[PDB]
Amino acid sequence: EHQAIAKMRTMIEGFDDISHGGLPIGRSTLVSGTSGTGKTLFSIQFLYNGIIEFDEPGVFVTFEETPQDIIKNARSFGWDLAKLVDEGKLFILDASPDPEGQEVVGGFDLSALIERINYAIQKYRARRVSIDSVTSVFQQYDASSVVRRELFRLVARLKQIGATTVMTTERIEEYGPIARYGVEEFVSDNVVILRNVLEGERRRRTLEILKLRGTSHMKGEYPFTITDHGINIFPLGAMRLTQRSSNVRVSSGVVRLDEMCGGGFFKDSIILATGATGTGKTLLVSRFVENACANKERAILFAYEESRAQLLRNAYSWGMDFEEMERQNLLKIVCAYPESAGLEDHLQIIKSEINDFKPARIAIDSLSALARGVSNNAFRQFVIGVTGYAKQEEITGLFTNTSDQFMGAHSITDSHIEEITDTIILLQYVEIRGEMSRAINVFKMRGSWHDKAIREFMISDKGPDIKDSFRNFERIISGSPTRI
Amino acid sequence: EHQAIAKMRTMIEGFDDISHGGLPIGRSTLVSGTSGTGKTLFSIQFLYNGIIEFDEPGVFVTFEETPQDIIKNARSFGWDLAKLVDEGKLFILDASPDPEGQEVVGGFDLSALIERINYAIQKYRARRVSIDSVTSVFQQYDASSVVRRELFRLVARLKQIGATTVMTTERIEEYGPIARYGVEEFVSDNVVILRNVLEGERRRRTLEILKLRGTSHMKGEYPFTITDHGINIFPLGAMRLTQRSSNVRVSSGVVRLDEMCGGGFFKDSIILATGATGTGKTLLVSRFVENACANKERAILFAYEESRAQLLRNAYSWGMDFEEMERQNLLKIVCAYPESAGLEDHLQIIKSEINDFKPARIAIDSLSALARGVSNNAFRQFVIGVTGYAKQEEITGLFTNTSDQFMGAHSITDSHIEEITDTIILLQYVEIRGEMSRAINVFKMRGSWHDKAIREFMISDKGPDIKDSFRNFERIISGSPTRI
Amino acid sequence: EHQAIAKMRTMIEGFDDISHGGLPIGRSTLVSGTSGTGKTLFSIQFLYNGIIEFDEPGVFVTFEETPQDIIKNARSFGWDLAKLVDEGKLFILDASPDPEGQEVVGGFDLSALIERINYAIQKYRARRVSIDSVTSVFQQYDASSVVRRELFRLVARLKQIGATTVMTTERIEEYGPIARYGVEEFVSDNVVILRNVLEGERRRRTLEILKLRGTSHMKGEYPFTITDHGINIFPLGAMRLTQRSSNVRVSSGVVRLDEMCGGGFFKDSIILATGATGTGKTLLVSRFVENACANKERAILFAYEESRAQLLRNAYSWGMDFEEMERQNLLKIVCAYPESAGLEDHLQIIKSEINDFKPARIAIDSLSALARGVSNNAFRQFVIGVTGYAKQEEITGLFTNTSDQFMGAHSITDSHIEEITDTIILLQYVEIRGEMSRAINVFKMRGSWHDKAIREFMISDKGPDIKDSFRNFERIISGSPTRI
Ligand SMILES: Nc1ncnc2c1ncn2[C@@H]1O[C@H](COP(=O)(O)OP(=O)(O)OP(=O)(O)O)[C@@H](O)[C@H]1O
Ligand SMILES: Nc1ncnc2c1ncn2[C@@H]1O[C@H](COP(=O)(O)OP(=O)(O)OP(=O)(O)O)[C@@H](O)[C@H]1O
Ligand SMILES: Nc1ncnc2c1ncn2[C@@H]1O[C@H](COP(=O)(O)OP(=O)(O)OP(=O)(O)O)[C@@H](O)[C@H]1O
Ligand SMILES: Nc1ncnc2c1ncn2[C@@H]1O[C@H](COP(=O)(O)OP(=O)(O)OP(=O)(O)O)[C@@H](O)[C@H]1O
Ligand SMILES: Nc1ncnc2c1ncn2[C@@H]1O[C@H](COP(=O)(O)OP(=O)(O)OP(=O)(O)O)[C@@H](O)[C@H]1O
Ligand SMILES: Nc1ncnc2c1ncn2[C@@H]1O[C@H](COP(=O)(O)OP(=O)(O)OP(=O)(O)O)[C@@H](O)[C@H]1O
Ligand SMILES: [Mg+2]
Ligand SMILES: [Mg+2]
Ligand SMILES: [Mg+2]
Ligand SMILES: [Mg+2]
Ligand SMILES: [Mg+2]
Ligand SMILES: [Mg+2]
Repeated sequence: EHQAIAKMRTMIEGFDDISHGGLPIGRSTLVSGTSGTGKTLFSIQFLYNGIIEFDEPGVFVTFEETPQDIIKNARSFGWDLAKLVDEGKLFILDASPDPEGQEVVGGFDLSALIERINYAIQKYRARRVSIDSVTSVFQQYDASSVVRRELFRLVARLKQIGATTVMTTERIEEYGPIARYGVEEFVSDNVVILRNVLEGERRRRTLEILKLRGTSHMKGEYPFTITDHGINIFPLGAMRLTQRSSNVRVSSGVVRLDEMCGGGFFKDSIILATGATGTGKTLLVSRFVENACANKERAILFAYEESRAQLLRNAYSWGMDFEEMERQNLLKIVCAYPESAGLEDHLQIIKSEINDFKPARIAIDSLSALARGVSNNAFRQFVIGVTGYAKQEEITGLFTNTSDQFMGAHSITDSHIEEITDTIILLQYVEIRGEMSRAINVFKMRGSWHDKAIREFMISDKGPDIKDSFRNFERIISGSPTRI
Repeated sequence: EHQAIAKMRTMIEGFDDISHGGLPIGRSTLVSGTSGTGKTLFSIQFLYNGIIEFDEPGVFVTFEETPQDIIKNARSFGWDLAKLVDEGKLFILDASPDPEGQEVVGGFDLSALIERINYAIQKYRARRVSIDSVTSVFQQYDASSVVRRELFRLVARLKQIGATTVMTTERIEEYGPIARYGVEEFVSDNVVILRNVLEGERRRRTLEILKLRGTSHMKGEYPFTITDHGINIFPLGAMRLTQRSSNVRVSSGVVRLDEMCGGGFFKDSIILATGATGTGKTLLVSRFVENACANKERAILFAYEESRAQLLRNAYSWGMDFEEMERQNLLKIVCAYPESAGLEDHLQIIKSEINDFKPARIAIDSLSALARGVSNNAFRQFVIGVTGYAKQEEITGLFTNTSDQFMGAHSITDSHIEEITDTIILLQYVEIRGEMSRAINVFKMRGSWHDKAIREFMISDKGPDIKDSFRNFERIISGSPTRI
Repeated sequence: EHQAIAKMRTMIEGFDDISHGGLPIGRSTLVSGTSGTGKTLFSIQFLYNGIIEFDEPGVFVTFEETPQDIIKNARSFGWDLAKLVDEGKLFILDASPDPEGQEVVGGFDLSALIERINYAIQKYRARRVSIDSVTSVFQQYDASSVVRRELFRLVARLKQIGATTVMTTERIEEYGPIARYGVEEFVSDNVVILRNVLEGERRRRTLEILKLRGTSHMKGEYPFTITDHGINIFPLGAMRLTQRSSNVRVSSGVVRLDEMCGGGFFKDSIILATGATGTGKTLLVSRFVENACANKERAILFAYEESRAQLLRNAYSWGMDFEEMERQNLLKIVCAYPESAGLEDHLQIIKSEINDFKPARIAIDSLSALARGVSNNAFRQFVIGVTGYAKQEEITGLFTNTSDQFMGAHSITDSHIEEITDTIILLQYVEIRGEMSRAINVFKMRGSWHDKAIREFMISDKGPDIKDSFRNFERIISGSPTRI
């Protein structure tokens, strides 16, 4: 209701939305995690993005890594730090110990380490101080309830100087105490916790802001992924899209399905195709993708069960010839497996492919095939992220979800994601005269009349040939027609 | 049965109902919690609300935060503390250690700290002493079973002075021991525990009063929220409402549904609409909201599965034109997501919107969409709180709950919240001649005759056109009619 | 098989049945618990009830609380201890330490504490010694396996003097070791453990006697409640009732239901009404309660999902006018919530209301509404307690249990409490011609013929008008009749 504290931007994607603007100006920030979770990378990215964008110099204090190894590690990410060192914009301070030395004094070097930082700030005019692996000096020969005074005097001095500070501390566990001694949380005004929790022989990185004194933030754990461009925090917000399309509709690919949907799906929506296995869902996906060749539009395909060669053979058995659209740069196939990578990296891969190719239609084959190992909440998060990222860029997406109970059941989606989609097409098996025929049904719509009827369809050598109706039977969806 | 001890009001909303009047007068109170849970904010709010309301001065003792940082943090909440310091109403005593000093004596400073506090009490005529972060002096260089005497002499001399005291202690765990040494619970006469427990990658703040010597309170854990106005504890009590409305009823929006319900729902009730997905629940919500434009009444809409445009386009496809009601200040759309914030914060958001807009009808779309990740007890608490806040302010509320098992099932609500609502409307699918039609049914009412029949309806380009009946069929609810 | 040891009564209500007569005479008793569970209150009540009833003087030993604070705390319960101190019947000895003193000797003061107790016993002729917070002297500066000798010499000396002793020890956990050092259990001949275990954000107090050397007791945990009159333990025993009523019956309220049950329920029984929601259970409860106005009898009503004014509005919509019975002191309404207090306290509230009002009929609306959060064993204990306490005072009780599966189901009660009740009335939904009609059925009886038939009824503007039968249908209970 009144004025708030000032805070400066770290320019990391996703993090500036979690903390409502960035780290506070003047205070410190504790970034604590297990080994191999991204504590050092956070500090280096926080320095580099501030140097490049706002021309704000910063220093980097080291305690167990030599500067040239840090530059060598950072070179693989793309950014060059030696050039910025030569330009006088970045200064890696070296406090790593000589392997040959003396140990006559335990930890009474902080009073000189402060001055070693302070003069360097006064010659480089730095703004972002970033002490890394600070838990190697104040705890080298000290026990508990002694490091409290050292951390207090350090944070108080960096507040007296008036620069943004980021610290780094190690952990022993994943869900236990936040730091090694359980006392560093009550000193730093900002606590950020990185986790690398392992469940079901799969790793998953998460970020959490525990406490921000004086301001507000997001409470809970938010996943991230260490890609080739650094930390990529995935946010949760879809207030950007303020547009809809009641105007001209894109074609489905089957003229009968367009007639049954009223003239096209929509320009942007989420189409869900469901049913049992062997019913014809991949045919619907292939007809949805191949239609982009008619209007010279770009559409790509995600495969999670098949593999390229088999997809081309099945397409040529239907008369599709995907090599022509592949050669015309109107088609791309990813052809990955659900267990090759974790579920969180699949969203980043899809986002990267969508950004690079810039397509108009996305078809994710077998959305339930990558929903087996993971729990319900992670799959719901993945589905919500995919649907939001497709909806905010006016892309017509079609998904596919096979069911376990093959003959007449209920609960159309076992993962309960039918409420996010816009259109639902119901495929099923209909036992007619002991020959196991199949039928189609437009279950629901979000803006047109959608032809409330049940249509028998077959699979010919060209495509889906939809027949008239089941008008002289009873209880069709239960897999047991009784003619009357 | 006899006279009780006196107690004074902290003027924090929610807390004065839990403790039956406030903290006791003369004794102390221990507020222990994990880092980042609201221990300091409780003390500052307890001082400020007592200064503003009853003109009672108070002191604030600090041990690890400088006074100007505390004033800067408190400025973001709206209240100014520097002005009250200049007015002589508040005194922040400073006992934080100088970073450059001496450590010849561990913690033998309480005999001077009592005099330092008492001299300020005698010069400011304070009533509310509030020692914060007390677990940094008596335990700075002391082991277990030694801090017992220090806390005992602290509480004894603060009771000899005779003022209300609030203490602050840290924790290491969430469900383990109450304090850091497991001994401070047996000294303080009042123990309040703050928790920040994490489950399902979501945080949830709770408050609990463990023991009040001499009086009664509420036993258990009660949730709270740190909003922009401080700690806002949600209580549990609905004895305020002593009014009912057997008189004039508000219209539903559909004249056929009003005829089927007997002339309107009621002035105040809880309407529940249920069924499977794609059945027409959002149409019922839209017709319930749009009817407020006829009588120049204010009504708002909560959306948890759509987003503005998706709602405006669907409304214009039915002939509603929500932009006119938005411009005439008779409609507001929230358009949030269930996973954006936790379930605990949604109740506060709804309460704030209801208080600010002052509407007459509330429509919460998809009450089951925010009941997925959370457990049953939390969702029941949320539903009970929403219904109580709607009922105590004579507001006609309509909710929406989709079911998982889409065809013929039982157990109308999977979360078993059917005993809180007042009206239940049953929407379902009816497989007729293999065209999959839909039907309506007023399942129950709480004061009218409500037309016990099953009516087929369709969705036209204007609204719901309800047809006559299913009089020549059988077992309609089971999703498989057999005509006779 | 032979003579047993003598034991004297503590006159605590509930405790004298668990321990088969009270604490043994001459020995000691250890009462150990967590902070805030009722250890001190047990000692004070044990002294007070022995002073008032048998005129037996007793002493109270303090180690961390001053006597005037103890008197101030005990004054809130109703009893005054200052007058008893002035009468020379009670002596609170003060051994609390001066905040200003010396610590040259750790804990070698027990040899003087023995004489200080012994002189007081010889000056007041006391019988009940009660040492409170004894775990502050022998463990103040002592380690493990050292307090064994101190506790041994203390218990041996109090046995040599020959007086009943009650001790108090603290805990750290809830289900771990019994005492702080795990050694005090093997010294005291009697061990009583108090627990304050927390589950589902709800507290629940239990009492357990671990060991009584030489005699017998009850094994397990027994719940208790700290009310305004002290500790009030609920026991488990129903050997008091030796009466039954095959004679004159009380009316149900509906003359058709009395004819269908054979002329009235009984003078004392347990009536259960079940079915789905919206079926007419509250109407049956209201007709059962309102009938007491005809014979000038007193009956009360418990509501757990209504709101007083709503009950009056629904009653006036049926033609009942509860305000006349409220003004004539023949009606009382509680109007509470199931989540306002725990299930443990609801039995105490019902017992207090029954004792104060002295009614003839009890009607607890929605017995399943307060059976959601709790487990099955706690709800079974609550039902058994309510039914036993209603049966032992010849009170005709009627209950209400809604089912989750609304359509044709089985297992009439999901909590399996159908075997406790005496009569069961089956309410259900019967789909007739697609209009969803309702029907009644007296499922079982315990002493009359009860008219084995299924009767359709409706709800008119006056009351339940029961129609003839379903004699031309089949499979009525399964919710889908087929006429033949
Ligand atoms: N080019 C890269 N692409 C993808 N992941 C990378 C790349 N370079 C490094 N990583 C990953 O980043 C992590 C390295 O993090 P970083 O070295 O910055 O800190 P840390 O290992 O968590 O800290 P500490 O040095 O204290 O153990 C590892 O998980 C590593 O696999
Ligand atoms: N040339 C063909 N002639 C006849 N039927 C064919 C031909 N090619 C494929 N089919 C039919 O296609 C079906 C195989 O399933 P399809 O590849 O269409 O995928 P889907 O069932 O939609 O899903 P998924 O691939 O995930 O199982 C079978 O019913 C098979 O008979
Ligand atoms: N304006 C605000 N709006 C919302 N939440 C806020 C605001 N200001 C602070 N908070 C929250 O309040 C908490 C800060 O609590 P406070 O600093 O009073 O004590 P604490 O952090 O629990 O104690 P300690 O300093 O001992 O760790 C954090 O969770 C922070 O996110
Ligand atoms: N212009 C239209 N013409 C015909 N039918 C329409 C039109 N707009 C919407 N519908 C129908 O509305 C239904 C979509 O559901 P609706 O938006 O009414 O919400 P709901 O089923 O009550 O709930 P939810 O949005 O949670 O799924 C479909 O049956 C669809 O055919
Ligand atoms: N008048 C009262 N009505 C209801 N409950 C009360 C009343 N007075 C006290 N209590 C409750 O009784 C308990 C106090 O117990 P008591 O002070 O006798 O011992 P204790 O707190 O368990 O022991 P210790 O002081 O060693 O921690 C608390 O739970 C308090 O809420
Ligand atoms: N004035 C009235 N006219 C017609 N029917 C009424 C009237 N008042 C109530 N009803 C009927 O009463 C039923 C509502 O349930 P009722 O209040 O009788 O409680 P219940 O079903 O026994 O249980 P509960 O209240 O626990 O759900 C509906 O069937 C409704 O039609
Ligand atoms: Mg590192
Ligand atoms: Mg496939
Ligand atoms: Mg604090
Ligand atoms: Mg909807
Ligand atoms: Mg006590
Ligand atoms: Mg009822």
